[PDB]
Parts: sequence; structure tokens; C-alpha cells
Amino acid sequence: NLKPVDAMQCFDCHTQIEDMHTVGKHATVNCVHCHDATEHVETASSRRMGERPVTRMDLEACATCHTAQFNSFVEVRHESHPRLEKATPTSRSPMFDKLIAGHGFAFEHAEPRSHAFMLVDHFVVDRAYGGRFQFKNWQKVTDGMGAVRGAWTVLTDADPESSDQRRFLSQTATAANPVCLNCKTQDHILDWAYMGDEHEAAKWSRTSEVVEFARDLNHPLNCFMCHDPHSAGPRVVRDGLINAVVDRGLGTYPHDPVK
Amino acid sequence: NLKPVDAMQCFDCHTQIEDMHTVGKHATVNCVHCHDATEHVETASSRRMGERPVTRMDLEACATCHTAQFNSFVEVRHESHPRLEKATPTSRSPMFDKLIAGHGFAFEHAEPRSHAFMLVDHFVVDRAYGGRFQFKNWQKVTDGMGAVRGAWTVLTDADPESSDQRRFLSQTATAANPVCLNCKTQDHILDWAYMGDEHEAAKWSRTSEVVEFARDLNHPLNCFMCHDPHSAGPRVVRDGLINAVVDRGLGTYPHDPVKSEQQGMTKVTFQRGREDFRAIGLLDTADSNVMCAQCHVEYNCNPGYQLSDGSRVGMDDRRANHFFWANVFDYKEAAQEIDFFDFRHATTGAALPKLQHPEAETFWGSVHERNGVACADCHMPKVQLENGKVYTSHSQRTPRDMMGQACLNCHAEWTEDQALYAIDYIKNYTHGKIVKSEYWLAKMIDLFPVAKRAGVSEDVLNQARELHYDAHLYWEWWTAENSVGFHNPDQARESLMTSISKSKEAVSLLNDAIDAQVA
Amino acid sequence: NLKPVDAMQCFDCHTQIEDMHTVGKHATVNCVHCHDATEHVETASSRRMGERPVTRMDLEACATCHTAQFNSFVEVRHESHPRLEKATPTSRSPMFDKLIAGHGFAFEHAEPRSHAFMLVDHFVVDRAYGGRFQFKNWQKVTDGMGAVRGAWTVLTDADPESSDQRRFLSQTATAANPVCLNCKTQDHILDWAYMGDEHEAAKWSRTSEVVEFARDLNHPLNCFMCHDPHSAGPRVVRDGLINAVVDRGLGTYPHDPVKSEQQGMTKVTFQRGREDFRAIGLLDTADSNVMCAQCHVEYNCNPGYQLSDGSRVGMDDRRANHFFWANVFDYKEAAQEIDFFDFRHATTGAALPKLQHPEAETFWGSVHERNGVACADCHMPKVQLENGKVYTSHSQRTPRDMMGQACLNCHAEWTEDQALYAIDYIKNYTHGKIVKSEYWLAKMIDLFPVAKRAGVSEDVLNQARELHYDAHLYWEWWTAENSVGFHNPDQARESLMTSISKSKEAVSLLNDAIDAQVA
Ligand code: HEC
Ligand code: HEC
Ligand code: HEC
Ligand code: HEC
Ligand code: HEC
Ligand code: HEC
Ligand code: HEC
Ligand code: HEC
Ligand code: HEC
Ligand code: HEC
Ligand code: HEC
Ligand code: HEC
Ligand code: HEC
Ligand code: HEC
Ligand SMILES: O=N[O-]
Ligand SMILES: O=N[O-]
Ligand SMILES: [Ca+2]
Ligand SMILES: [Ca+2]
Ligand SMILES: [Ca+2]
Ligand SMILES: [Ca+2]
Ligand SMILES: [Ca+2]
Ligand code: NA
Repeated sequence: NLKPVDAMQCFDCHTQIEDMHTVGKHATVNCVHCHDATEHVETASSRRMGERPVTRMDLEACATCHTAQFNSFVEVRHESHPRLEKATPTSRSPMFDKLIAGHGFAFEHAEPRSHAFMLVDHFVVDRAYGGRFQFKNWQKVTDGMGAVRGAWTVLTDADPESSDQRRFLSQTATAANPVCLNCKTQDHILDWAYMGDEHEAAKWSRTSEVVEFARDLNHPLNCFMCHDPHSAGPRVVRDGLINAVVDRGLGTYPHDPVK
Repeated sequence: NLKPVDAMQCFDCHTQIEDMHTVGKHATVNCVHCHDATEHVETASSRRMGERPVTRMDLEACATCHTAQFNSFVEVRHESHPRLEKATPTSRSPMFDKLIAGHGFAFEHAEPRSHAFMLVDHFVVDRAYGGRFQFKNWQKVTDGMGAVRGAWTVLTDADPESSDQRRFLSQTATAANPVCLNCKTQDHILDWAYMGDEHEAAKWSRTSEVVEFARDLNHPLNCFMCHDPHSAGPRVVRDGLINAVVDRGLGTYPHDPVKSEQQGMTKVTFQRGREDFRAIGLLDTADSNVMCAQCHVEYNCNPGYQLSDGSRVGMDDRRANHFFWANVFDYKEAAQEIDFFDFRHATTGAALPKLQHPEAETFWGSVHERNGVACADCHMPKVQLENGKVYTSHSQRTPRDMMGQACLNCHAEWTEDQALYAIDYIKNYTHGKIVKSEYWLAKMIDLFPVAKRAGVSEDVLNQARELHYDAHLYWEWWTAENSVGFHNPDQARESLMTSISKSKEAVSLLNDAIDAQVA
Repeated sequence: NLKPVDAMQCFDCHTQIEDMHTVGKHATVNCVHCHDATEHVETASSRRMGERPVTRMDLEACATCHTAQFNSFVEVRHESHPRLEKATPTSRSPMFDKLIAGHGFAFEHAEPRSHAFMLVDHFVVDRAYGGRFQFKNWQKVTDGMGAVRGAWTVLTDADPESSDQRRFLSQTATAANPVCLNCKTQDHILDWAYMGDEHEAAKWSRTSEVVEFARDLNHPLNCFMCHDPHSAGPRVVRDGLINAVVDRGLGTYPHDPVKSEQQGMTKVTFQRGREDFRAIGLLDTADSNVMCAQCHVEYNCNPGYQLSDGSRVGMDDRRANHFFWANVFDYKEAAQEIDFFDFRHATTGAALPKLQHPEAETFWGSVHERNGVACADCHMPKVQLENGKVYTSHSQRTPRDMMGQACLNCHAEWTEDQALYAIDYIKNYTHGKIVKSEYWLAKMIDLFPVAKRAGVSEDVLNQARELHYDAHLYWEWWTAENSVGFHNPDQARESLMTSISKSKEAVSLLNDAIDAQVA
């Protein structure tokens, strides 16, 4: 059973968090729901992290108090046809192969399906990782809950001993790169500097070995991508969006300054 | 927005709560979710309450973090026909008026409907408060969420300026008393001493003015009736049940000492000053049989009379709040044990028991109960989801609505139609015997005036009255009990055959006696 | 093909029709659609009819230009169970035979079915014509369009050679009389003087031989019963209703003089020679409450007896065609006003009223009626079409078949299931009280033979008989009325509780009196 920690102790060093957490609708939600910080508290200073606390990125961290939202999220819409190639006469772009020739999407571009599968679909699509990653078998394609629990619970890696992008299957491509993952997961939110710029504090960046990065990532569309875990208030986390709206001053509605 | 309080400061004076809260699955749930204790904390000592802190009893206090359970609970089953009188040819007891004559249930006894409505239905039924309380208008009958938000949001009081029980409509009764409310709400959980005994710290007791008590209550079937708010662990709160199981040593399963020990109850008492005040029963396991038995039992919750001498047993008597905790074949002995009956039949003059929905005591010893099946398995099963986090449905309803989860997962050999057919075979058979039992009770009853007027002796009439007690018990158990025999078909069959046997015996006695007077 | 006639020539002698026809929405509809007047025109003067012109009464006269209304009208609702006897445990009045004993309804009283069948059902019911008229075979019962085409297309007469009312089957009665037909057809609209009084120009009257009258009638619920054929404007034609509203000054809404003035009726009389003959009631608005009240009312349409002295009141008396136009609580006074009762109970000897389907008088004062809702809003709503010309459904049936239009457009807060649930709550509750009312009436009734045979005094029996009148009225209103309380739930509840109160009073009176004689 979870045991609450003294948030005041955290707040001594985490003023930003204090300001957000104490005011919003998660003011009663103890840190222990998402962080295991005991060794961190023992070793940190005001300015140095010490041992890194564990932070839960799994969506089930939110599901214990928000089961309805979680269950609604992970539902699979079976009517949303899976792995359905767009470059066919009965889909969106009958002449796509001729028109896109020269681009990696020629190797495969399926219609989207339910959000639960976003990370696993990114990993297994033929254009992404040379066919390196596959569902463990063809039954696993149904398993939205499983994918949500973690990509690596339902996928395999053709060669755990190498980290290079290469073709394992002939008609694949290796288009995936670290930036892609920012629209599939935010498991890396504490390990990726704004925009993926090189940064001494970031394990991952735009120039990382994407196969290594992939193996560190588990969950699709984290609940906290739209909801600050501390304030519970609405937000975005995606760097590129913040860059457009704020850094470049274009606004949330570039056509409408008032809105 | 809620602001958390320093629970550790609370715990300097609340070690009992500390020991429950810090250990269970609510250790991280701050007191502010359910208590407003700011002025309390300013004024209390460890030996003096100071200002009374506010405790939330509303179900929404739990819905914030447990919406799926809340929403499943408050769902209205529209197919559970509302305000459907049982004393009609198409319901449970076609001859109920004749058989129950002299009891308040003659004024109205509807079939149960969804749990959301339990407190409002208790308030508005014609037998309870003389028609004092009514829905604000006939539209409000649909409003289960409103009822849950609070009774007084959907009801009116015909006379806010008086608090006496009286008839506002001609064909009503005023049977409600404070004990009733314990099976409708536990909003009064901090204001009611164990068993409703008089107590210095209790605002309400068995002897309170029930109309006044009613006005202070709002919510049905509080979530905390089955779940301790501090530990989150399984419990009961109903005093009568704790009294039977623990105080009287009967156990959770009177017919099975082993199961009673494995699935037991620990009585926990809370004091006011130095005196015991209230109690709960912590369960060894999340045992729905015992949770549901807080209400779905045969009970006293009313005044009555002594079998020994006919004298009145009033609400002030402990016997007015009593769980018999006895199966049908042990009930008469149980009632003799406390020297109690409910009413005298208006026609026969027999002292009779009034039975109420003895599901728990009926389920004992049944094939399902012996196989470790519990109420929740059929009536509030786990939800089955293609993709999702499992939770327990809190929509307590007939398994017909969820047969896959309620029956067919266990009965792999059956289709849904086969399972339904098996239920219907029992219910159909049981109902036939209920109807026959009523036919023979009615036949006996109708002979009483004839016998009396023919000059049949009191000795003979009393012999017949003794038969009536048994004929009644062995019948009414089954019109009271909601499964129409499904919970225990062999017991229903034996009981109903016994009723008929007793009635037949009385019919013969009376007919022979009348004929002798003629002759 | 129809050839139009010169209507202007008609109008040289028919100024009354001219003034209606030239102004309304049938100004362009030539007389030839409904009248064959060729020989009439050849032989008439303004003061002498000459040859009688033929007037079409068949509904197809209107269907030619109004097929959608016609087709909606003639639709058969198969879910409205046919020939379903009310005196059964699963219908409206489980104890009707005991309670109604002495009245002709004991021979048969079925639930209503679709309007198409009203005339044929009137003809073939066991209580009406001694079994004289029957469907040609049991297949014809389905044939609503055939019934509308004409009764005698689907029925047979057991003896075309006699015209007396007699029993052809053993367990029938001969209650039918000419007044009945006015709520089944208006084929006789030109052959029947106002109120069915004797009149030189009337072929038919209250005193006619009903079998002869029957043979001349064909069509049910003529379209012109609600719509003047000449102006197309809203009206009533039923004499009894015009008599209550206008002649007796009661108004269209007796309980609301303002609404009565806004939604009133103008009596228009038509003469034969110099004498008033027939009348219609032109409505200020297309008010379905009053249109439907042509038939869905409590009425006299039968002989009976005087309350004052017990003497016979025959069909020749004006009282044999009477709309009481009174709610349940005003009815007894209304009946005293005309010094009338229907029958003496076969067991109790009490003078009793016979009540019939008082929907109009029940709906008065109800929440819906007070909010300006009318029968048509729930029972014949406008059709909702994704693309099309709106028209009014003429299929008068339960709103359960069209809940979106009948209820949910107004009750936006409800789903269909919620709305149905609200209806069922009322009906279930009301039915329970009907059943209880019957239980207590039956209990009283059964004491009469016992009391009589015990030598209870006539004074006491008469006191009980006076109670019986009231106990009966306050019960039977609700088995007669078709909504099972929905049209006015609070009134139903008060009435039924009153019935029970009265029966209980009589039961006590009689039991005490019997016991005194013994003891
Ligand atoms: C220990 C229970 C608990 C946990 C764990 C939890 N929440 Fe909450 N959350 C709450 C409570 C309590 C509220 C306030 C409910 C209310 O008052 O409406 C809330 C409110 C919210 C709101 C509404 C905020 C607003 O301003 O309207 C959002 C969004 C939310 N939580 C998201 C999340 C996310 C995403 C997670 C996982 C990172 C999470 N919660 C985890 C308890 C919890
Ligand atoms: C008589 C048993 C049986 C039958 C019938 C059956 N399956 Fe299977 N199926 C299996 C087994 C065993 C596996 C392998 C399970 C494993 O090893 O993980 C499997 C595997 C599969 C796979 C994965 C194949 C792959 O290449 O990885 C799919 C998809 C599947 N089944 C679908 C179906 C479908 C759809 C049907 C009905 C048309 C069907 N199965 C009928 C037993 C069966
Ligand atoms: C700006 C956010 C964003 C980025 C970055 C991103 N995607 Fe996507 N991706 C989406 C969205 C939104 C969809 C669903 C809509 C669609 O497919 O049109 C999607 C769908 C997909 C799918 C499922 C449909 C398909 O095309 O087969 C795959 C696979 C995928 N992305 C792979 C990738 C790869 C590989 C990269 C990096 C080269 C990438 N994504 C980068 C937003 C993103
Ligand atoms: C200085 C000691 C003290 C402190 C600190 C304290 N309490 Fe209490 N509390 C009491 C006493 C004494 C009573 C009354 C016990 C009795 O009836 O004998 C009481 C009673 C209560 C009750 C029951 C009231 C009732 O209706 O009977 C609640 C609930 C409660 N406290 C909550 C809290 C909360 C929550 C906190 C921390 C926010 C808190 N208390 C802090 C002393 C304290
Ligand atoms: C601030 C959020 C919150 C509030 C408010 C809340 N709960 Fe909980 N509850 C939790 C959390 C967190 C858990 C543990 C979830 C887990 O880890 O499985 C829990 C667990 C439970 C359990 C499971 C306990 C067990 O031992 O299996 C029950 C039952 C429960 N809560 C009932 C309630 C009741 C009843 C209320 C209202 C009196 C309530 N909760 C209010 C957050 C809350
Ligand atoms: C031991 C718990 C318990 C007590 C005490 C209790 N009830 Fe109930 N009551 C129930 C249960 C369980 C049901 C649902 C099952 C049923 O109606 O058979 C119910 C149903 C009802 C209903 C709805 C059905 C009906 O009979 O119309 C009403 C009204 C009601 N009770 C009124 C009362 C009154 C009045 C009292 C006190 C005289 C009372 N209850 C005391 C357990 C209880
Ligand atoms: C009549 C007793 C009873 C009532 C009242 C009750 N529950 Fe439960 N609750 C149960 C049972 C039984 C379980 C399942 C226990 C098991 O099988 O482990 C349960 C389980 C739970 C759980 C654990 C997670 C799950 O779904 O299994 C939570 C949280 C919970 N209930 C919340 C609530 C809420 C919130 C309310 C008020 C809306 C409520 N309960 C009222 C009996 C009850
Ligand atoms: C093995 C499955 C099973 C168990 C366990 C079970 N019931 Fe039932 N119960 C039924 C069935 C079947 C019915 C009849 C439902 C029907 O015909 O729709 C029923 C009927 C009921 C009803 C009336 C429901 C209705 O809408 O007519 C109530 C109340 C009830 N049970 C309570 C309980 C209680 C309380 C327990 C535990 C003491 C219990 N049941 C255990 C199967 C079960
Ligand atoms: C030759 C065609 C024709 C015949 C036959 C006919 N109608 Fe009409 N009716 C009309 C026309 C045209 C209107 C006016 C349509 C409009 O302009 O709205 C009308 C309008 C009506 C209206 C609407 C009146 C109003 O004021 O709103 C009613 C009601 C009506 N007719 C009833 C009948 C009845 C009843 C019959 C049979 C006795 C009948 N009609 C026969 C053509 C006909
Ligand atoms: C094999 C041919 C056949 C079968 C099958 C059949 N019928 Fe008939 N039915 C007839 C005939 C022929 C008549 C008499 C027709 C006539 O003489 O007008 C008749 C007459 C009837 C009658 C009138 C009976 C009467 O006494 O007036 C009814 C009602 C009827 N059928 C209903 C049904 C029903 C319902 C079914 C199916 C359960 C059925 N029929 C099956 C041929 C059949
Ligand atoms: C004031 C109008 C009116 C009069 C006059 C009238 N009825 Fe009716 N009748 C109705 C209405 C309205 C219904 C449908 C509602 C109902 O049956 O409750 C009906 C229904 C019927 C039915 C079908 C249901 C049943 O009772 O079997 C028959 C048959 C019937 N009447 C026969 C008669 C007889 C015979 C007479 C004369 C003794 C008569 N009616 C006089 C209005 C009338
Ligand atoms: C019991 C009274 C009644 C009867 C009989 C009747 N109607 Fe109507 N009729 C109505 C009502 C009510 C309306 C709608 C009036 C309103 O709301 O404006 C109506 C409307 C109409 C209209 C106007 C257009 C429309 O649909 O709104 C026509 C045309 C019409 N009826 C034709 C007929 C026909 C043809 C018949 C015979 C099949 C018939 N009516 C019988 C009551 C009646
Ligand atoms: C506010 C809507 C409403 C109004 C207005 C209304 N009724 Fe009803 N009526 C109902 C409902 C609901 C029933 C019950 C139908 C059911 O349970 O299927 C009913 C039942 C009936 C029935 C029996 C129908 C059946 O098939 O059982 C008749 C006849 C009837 N009403 C006539 C009328 C008359 C005549 C008027 C105007 C004086 C009227 N109603 C006004 C709602 C209405
Ligand atoms: C034309 C609008 C309209 C129609 C159609 C309508 N209602 Fe109503 N209904 C009302 C209004 C207005 C009220 C009173 C609302 C208030 O004052 O709170 C009401 C009240 C009620 C009530 C409460 C009655 C009481 O006595 O307290 C019920 C039940 C009801 N409606 C059900 C229905 C049903 C079921 C239908 C369809 C058969 C129906 N209504 C159709 C407008 C309508
Ligand atoms: O009346 N509830 O047992
Ligand atoms: O029998 N029709 O009132
Ligand atoms: Ca899709
Ligand atoms: Ca029910
Ligand atoms: Ca009892
Ligand atoms: Ca009907
Ligand atoms: Ca009458
Ligand atoms: Na009898």
C-alpha cells in the first residue's frame, strides 16, 4: 500500500511545483502516486539532483482515481480498420505510390487506428525501423490494453544485440528518428531537452540512436500530455507546438489575435 | 479547490483512526475529502471535542476518485417496475390483503426498485409517514441521481410546522420509526448510538420523533456502509447485524463454524468521552454475503407484542431493533427466544410474525452458498472489458441483465436461454406453491368468522390460531423473500408445503368444529 | 367521374350552408363530393324538400382529398389486444363480476381497441344485442378497413326476419339502445333529432327499435364528427355534449370560465320546416379536448331508475341521453340533480351508478390540462418528417407508439425509457389502489348475505347500501377510465382512498351488526 510522503519537504526545493500543486485540483494528491523520491531526498541539494527519483509515466498512475477516463481512453474501436494501407484503390490515395515515389511513405502508410496503439504502430510500421520491431505474434494486434501497459509487453526486437537502424525485411525503410516519438509518447519528458537540442541533462536528443531511444519507451499518449500532473490544469507538453505558439509568437490561433 | 490538512496533527488525538488510515489503501487520501475540521482543530483538546467537525456523508465524496463505482451504483434500472403493489393478481402476493390484514403493509407494499431510490421510497410509501412526504411532482420519480444528491431535493413535506406522525391522506399508516432508517441511509452514523439505545452523545435513537429524524437524512446506501472510509477495507456498519454476528455469538455463517471463522467480523467500537457509542464490523474478506445482509434480512424494526402475555413491546425496547439471523425453520424458535410477535390478524385474532426480505438467511445452505458463491457474484459482478481496467459493477440488480458475467462464466455448459430457463423453472414452481399456500391460508381465514359466529369454542379457535402462526410463517417467508425460491429452491418447497399442511390442518379443525355446532 | 353541380343554385335555398361553405377552406369543394341532389333540385322549392337528396356519410368521401388522415385513422394497432375481457385477473378489474353484479356489463366488457372497429364491436359484444350480430367468421376480426367500409360488410344478423331485441346465445344481454350509436357513428346525423327526442322529421329516436336502427348504420367515427363538412372548421356533433356545454351553460371547461370563453362552442341549429331539428357545436379553436369528449365521457345512454322513489326511467325520458359533464367528486351531486341511478346491485341491493370512460372529466384540472395540453398532443400528434408536408396523425392510440412526438418534444429532460417509467409509476400505483378498492368492496359485498341472513335490520342494510353507492363510484370511475390514473394521478389517488374508506366503514358497520345478532 502507498504511504504518503511529506510534500513540504519536496516544496523546500521545488518552488515551481509548490506553486502549481498547492493551488490546483491535485493539492490533495500526494507525490507518492507518481514519484518514488526517498533516495533523491537523501542526496539532493537545492541545485543538484542527487539520485534521480523514479517518476511513473504509465497511464495507470492516473487510472486509480480516474478509471472512467482511463477506460474510455484505452477502448479499441474495432470498426477503425487496422493496418489498412492508404495506397490502395479502396482507401484514401489510390495513386499514392506513383505520387510519393522517392519518399519513405511508399513503404507503408496505413490509416490511423485507436490511440492505444500509437507507439506500437509507430514501432512496427514498415517504413520506420526496417522491420526490426514486430508484434510478438499476430494475435497481439488486438491488445490495446496491452499496448497501453507497455509496447515491449507486446512487441519483439529482431536483434537486441545491435542498435543501428537497418533493414531486417527487404521492403522496409528506416525513417524513424527521435523526433517522431514526441507524438507517440512522452515517457521521455524528463530525458529530452526542449526541441531535442543537445543538452548535458538529456539522455536523448534529435541526434540519438533511435533504436536505443525506442527501447526506453513504453506508453502511448500519456494522460499528462494534456493535463499538468501537479495542478491538474490544461496544458500541452509538445516542444514544437510551444515553439510555434510562444517562441515564434504566432499564437494559439494565428488567424485570430483576439481568440 | 480542496486544501489538504495536516493529518499528523489529527493523529495526535485520533490514534484509532491513525491505525486504520496509515495502513490501508486510503493512506494517501487526505481528511479534507470528507471532513471540515478547521474550527475543531482550533478548539479541541485530546479530551474535549471543541467545535464539532463536519463529516461528509454524501456519495459524491467518494465519486471524485471512484466515478465508475458511483456511476454504476446510481444507474436506474427502468425495467424494475416502480411503485408496483405486491397485493395484486399479477405480482408476488395475490391474496396479501386477506392474509396480512391487521398489519401496516396492507396500506402499501411495492416491489423493490433500484437502490438509488431507497430513502425516498421509504419516505413516500403509503404505510410509512401518513402521506406526509411526497415527490415534489410525479416527474421526480425517475430521478435516481437527484435522490442520491438528497431526498429533500426531490420530496416535499406536507407540514413543515409539525413533527408528529399523522395521516395526511386517508388510506395511509404511520409505521415508520427511526430503526427503519438504518437500512435506508447511514447519514446518521455519528448521531446514533449502537442499536439506537439512549445515549448522551446520540442526537437520534429508537425513541426519537421519526419525522424530525427524517428531515436530517438525505442520502441512500452510503458508500461507506460496506467500505471503511479510513482503511478502505471491507466492513459492515449496521448495528443489528453486528449484534447478531458478534454480540450474540452467532457468527457470519451460523450453519458453518468453519466459514464463520474464515470469513468473520471484528467489532470495533468508538467512544464518546469514556463511553462506548457506536460500532462497526470489519470483515476478514470482502464478503458480499455479509455486506448485503446489513439490509436484506428478516428483522424487527418496529414495536410489537409478547407471545407470552400479549403486552406491548415498544420502540424503547431493544427488541424493536433486532436481526433474527435465523433461517425459516429456526425463525419461530428465534422469535420465542425474544418473546415477540408483530401483529394480531384482523380476522383470525392469531398472533403472527411479519417477515421481511430474508435473502441472507435463505441463501444459507443453498447449493451456491455451499460452493462459496456470494450475492455480488450474481448481482454486482466484475465488469468484463475487451480493453480496460477491471472494476466491480455497483449496479445491484437481477443477473438477467448481465448473464455472461453473473452466470455463464461459471455455467459454461449453458446458453443464456438455458440459464434463464433454469431460473424460471424454480420461480414458476415456487410461485405456484406460494399461490397454493395463499389459497389454503385464505380458506382457513374465511372459516374464522363462520366458526366464531357458530359458537365454536375459544379452545378450538386458539388451536387454529396456533396453526395460523406456522401456516403464515412458512408462506410469508417466500413472498417477503425476493428470489421467488431461486436462492434456495429446496427450502422454499419444504416451507411452502409445510404452510399448506398447516392451513389444511386448521381448515379441517374449523370445518369439523363448525359442523359439530350445527350438529 | 364526378361532375360538379351549380352550388350557387343550391345556395338560393341554402343560405345557412352558403354562409359556412363560401367562407371556410372547403369553398372550392363542390357539393357533388358528398351529395347527390339531382332529383332534389328538380323537385324542391325553398319551402318544400321534394325528393330527398342523398348525403354520403362514408369516410372515403373525405379520403379522396385527405388520404393521409384517412389512412392514419384506419390503421389497426395490433398491439391493442382485442376482445380482452376486463373482468379477469390480468386485466383492469379482477373482481368486476362481483362488484358489477346486476348490471349488463357482467355479460362482457372488453378493453377498447382501435377506432376502426367501434361500430362493429358495439354490434357484436355479448352485452348489446343478445348475440344477434356476429362477425361473418373469425377472420373478419382483423379487418379494420372493411369495418370502415361498412359494418354489414363484415357482420351477419342471426335473424334478418325479426327486429326485436332478444337472446340468441344464452349468456348475452340486450343492453343496446339507439343512444349508444351516437358514440359509434353519425351516419344517422340527418335522421335523428337533437337528443333523440321524438320529432316528425326524425326516422330514429331514443325509442326506436335498436335492431332496425342498427341495420341502417355502417361507418365508424365519421370524419365529420370533428370537422364541419361545409366550412372544414372544428366542431362537435354529439347532442349530449352540446347539451351539457351550451344548453345547461356548463361551458367547455366547467372548472375554468376563462378557458371556457377562449375555447368555447357555438350551437348551430338546423330546421326541418319551421321546427328546430338537429344541432352542431362550432368550436372557437381546434380543441381536441372537446372533440374527444363527444365520446370519452361518463354518460347516460340507457334506462335506469330514480334515486328518489326507485321508479323506472325509460329511453323515452331525456335522462336516457345525458352527459353528466362532472368530475368524480361532483358526479354524485350531478346524478342527484337528475334523480337517477343505473342499477341495483344483485347482492347488496344498493342503488348504484354505472360509470363509463370518463377521460374528459378526469383530465380536467390535471397538470397537463392546466398547462394547455390536449388529448391530441399525446394521442394524435403532428407527424415529424425529415422532408415533407406536415399533417396530423389520426391514429388515436397510446403515446407509447410515438413517444418522441407525444412526450419527448415537450419533456426534453427525459429519455423515452424515463418517460415510460414515469407513466408506469402512476399506472402501477393507481392499479394497486384499484385492486385494494375492489378487495374492500368485495369484502363488504360478501357481508350482505351474511348480515341479511343473520337478521340485521333494514335500517343498517340501508346505511351500508348508502356507503356502497360511494364506495362504488370512487372505485369504478377508475376501472372505467382508460389511463389507469395517468390523466389525473392525484385525483385517482384521492378517489380510490375514498372508496376504500367507504368500504371499510361499511365492513365495520355490517360485521358489528352481524356480531350483535349472534350476541
Ligand atoms: C489519488 C487520486 C488521484 C490521482 C492519482 C490523480 N488524480 Fe486527478 N484528480 C483527483 C481529484 C480528487 C481531483 C479533483 C476532482 C474534482 O474536484 O472535480 C482531480 C482532478 C483532475 C482533473 C480535473 C482538473 C480541473 O481543473 O478541472 C484532471 C484533468 C485530472 N485530475 C487528471 C489527472 C491525471 C492526468 C492524473 C495522472 C497523471 C491524475 N489526475 C491522477 C485525484 C487524483
Ligand atoms: C482449434 C484451436 C484454434 C482454432 C479453431 C483457431 N485458432 Fe487461432 N490459434 C490457435 C493457436 C494454438 C494459436 C497459437 C497460439 C500461440 O502459440 O500463441 C493461434 C494463433 C492465431 C493467430 C496468430 C497467428 C500468427 O501467425 O501469429 C491468429 C490471428 C488467430 N489464431 C486467429 C484465429 C481465427 C481468426 C480463428 C477463427 C477463423 C482461429 N484463430 C481459430 C488455435 C486456434
Ligand atoms: C507532430 C506529431 C507527429 C510526428 C512528429 C509523428 N507523427 Fe506519426 N502520427 C501522428 C498523428 C496525428 C497520426 C494519426 C493521423 C494519421 O495517421 O494521419 C500518426 C500516425 C502514425 C502512424 C499510423 C498510420 C500510418 O502512417 O501507418 C505511424 C506508423 C506513424 N505515425 C509513424 C511515424 C513516424 C515513423 C514518425 C517519424 C518519422 C512519426 N510518425 C512522427 C503524429 C505524428
Ligand atoms: C487536540 C486533539 C484533537 C485534534 C488535533 C483533532 N481532534 Fe478530532 N476530535 C477530538 C476529540 C476529543 C473528539 C471527540 C471525541 C469524543 O467524542 O469523545 C474529536 C472528534 C472528531 C470527529 C468526530 C466528530 C463527531 O461527529 O462525533 C471527527 C470526524 C474528527 N475529530 C476529525 C478530526 C480531524 C480530521 C482532525 C485533523 C484535521 C482532528 N479531528 C484533530 C480531538 C482532536
Ligand atoms: C482522493 C481520492 C479518493 C477518495 C476521495 C476516495 N478514495 Fe477510495 N481509494 C483511493 C485510492 C488511491 C485507492 C487505492 C487504489 C489502488 O491502489 O488500488 C482507493 C481504494 C479504495 C477501495 C479499495 C480498497 C481495498 O482494500 O481494496 C475502496 C473500497 C475505496 N477506495 C472506497 C472509497 C470510498 C467508499 C470512498 C468515499 C468514502 C473513497 N474511496 C474515497 C482514492 C480515493
Ligand atoms: C434490516 C433492513 C431494513 C429495515 C430495518 C427496513 N427496511 Fe425497508 N427495505 C429493506 C430491503 C432490503 C428492501 C428491498 C427488498 C424488498 O422490498 O423486499 C426494503 C424495501 C422497502 C421499501 C420499498 C418496497 C415497499 O415495501 O414498498 C419501502 C417503502 C420500505 N422498505 C420501507 C420501510 C419501512 C417503513 C421501514 C421501518 C418500518 C423499513 N423499510 C425498514 C430493508 C429494510
Ligand atoms: C452493499 C456493499 C457496498 C456498497 C454500499 C458499496 N460497495 Fe464498493 N464494493 C463492494 C463490493 C462487494 C466490492 C468488490 C469486493 C471484491 O470482490 O473484492 C466493492 C469494490 C469497490 C471498490 C474497489 C474496486 C472495484 O471496483 O473492485 C471501490 C473503489 C468501491 N467499491 C467503491 C464504492 C463506492 C464509490 C461506493 C458508493 C457509490 C461503493 N463502493 C459502495 C460493495 C459495496
Ligand atoms: C447464484 C446467483 C445468486 C446469488 C449468489 C444471489 N442471488 Fe439474488 N437472485 C438470483 C436470481 C437468479 C434472482 C431472480 C432474478 C430474476 O428472476 O430476474 C435473484 C433475485 C434477487 C433479488 C430480486 C431481484 C429482482 O429484480 O427481482 C434480490 C433483492 C436478491 N436476489 C438479493 C440477493 C442477496 C442479498 C444475495 C446474497 C445474500 C443474493 N441475492 C445472492 C441469483 C442470485
Ligand atoms: C375535393 C377535395 C376535398 C374533399 C372531398 C374534402 N376536402 Fe377537406 N380540404 C380540401 C382542401 C383543398 C382544403 C384546404 C387545404 C388548405 O388550403 O390548407 C381542405 C381542408 C380541410 C381541413 C382543414 C380545415 C382548416 O380550417 O384548417 C379539414 C379538417 C378538412 N378539409 C376535412 C375534410 C373532411 C372531414 C372531408 C370529408 C367530409 C373533406 N375534408 C373532404 C379538400 C377536400
Ligand atoms: C392449410 C391451410 C390453412 C392453414 C395452414 C391455416 N388456415 Fe386458417 N383457415 C383456412 C381455411 C380454408 C379457413 C376457412 C376459410 C373460409 O371458409 O372462409 C380458415 C379459417 C381460419 C379462421 C376463421 C375460423 C372461424 O372459425 O371462422 C381463422 C381465425 C384462421 N383460419 C386462422 C388461422 C391461423 C392463425 C393459422 C395458423 C395457426 C391458420 N389459420 C392456418 C386455411 C388454413
Ligand atoms: C358517450 C359516448 C358513448 C356511448 C353513448 C356509448 N359508448 Fe361504448 N364506448 C365509448 C368509448 C369512448 C369507448 C372506448 C373506451 C372504453 O371502452 O373504455 C366505448 C367502447 C365500447 C365497446 C368496446 C369495449 C367493451 O366495453 O367491450 C363496446 C362493445 C361498447 N362501447 C358498447 C356500447 C353500448 C352497448 C352502448 C349503449 C349501451 C354504448 N357503447 C354507448 C363511448 C360510448
Ligand atoms: C375525433 C375528432 C377528429 C376526427 C373524427 C377526425 N379528425 Fe381530422 N383532425 C382532428 C384534429 C384534432 C386535427 C388537428 C387540428 C389542429 O391541431 O389544428 C385534425 C386535422 C385534420 C386536417 C387538417 C390537416 C392536418 O392533418 O392537420 C384534415 C384534412 C383532417 N383532420 C381530416 C380528417 C379526416 C379525412 C377524417 C376522417 C378519416 C378526420 N379528419 C377525422 C380531429 C379529428
Ligand atoms: C399529457 C399526455 C396525455 C393527454 C393530454 C391525454 N392522454 Fe390519454 N393517455 C396518456 C397516457 C400516458 C396513457 C396511458 C397509455 C399507456 O400506458 O400505453 C393514456 C391512455 C389513454 C387511453 C387508453 C389508451 C390505451 O391504449 O391504453 C385513452 C382512451 C385515452 N388516454 C384518452 C384520452 C383523452 C380522451 C384525452 C383528452 C380528454 C387524453 N387521453 C389526454 C396520455 C395522455
Ligand atoms: C405539450 C407539452 C407536454 C406534453 C406533450 C407532455 N408533457 Fe408532461 N408535462 C408538461 C408540463 C408543462 C408539466 C408540468 C411541468 C411543471 O410544472 O413542473 C408536465 C408534467 C408531467 C408529469 C408530472 C405530472 C404531475 O401530476 O406531477 C408527468 C408524469 C408527465 N408530464 C409525463 C408526460 C408524459 C409521459 C408525456 C407523453 C405521454 C407528457 N408528459 C407529455 C408538458 C408536456
Ligand atoms: O420494509 N422494508 O423491510
Ligand atoms: O360502452 N361504451 O361506453
Ligand atoms: Ca481510422
Ligand atoms: Ca424490483
Ligand atoms: Ca420481521
Ligand atoms: Ca386498448
Ligand atoms: Ca354512466
Ligand atoms: Na369468499
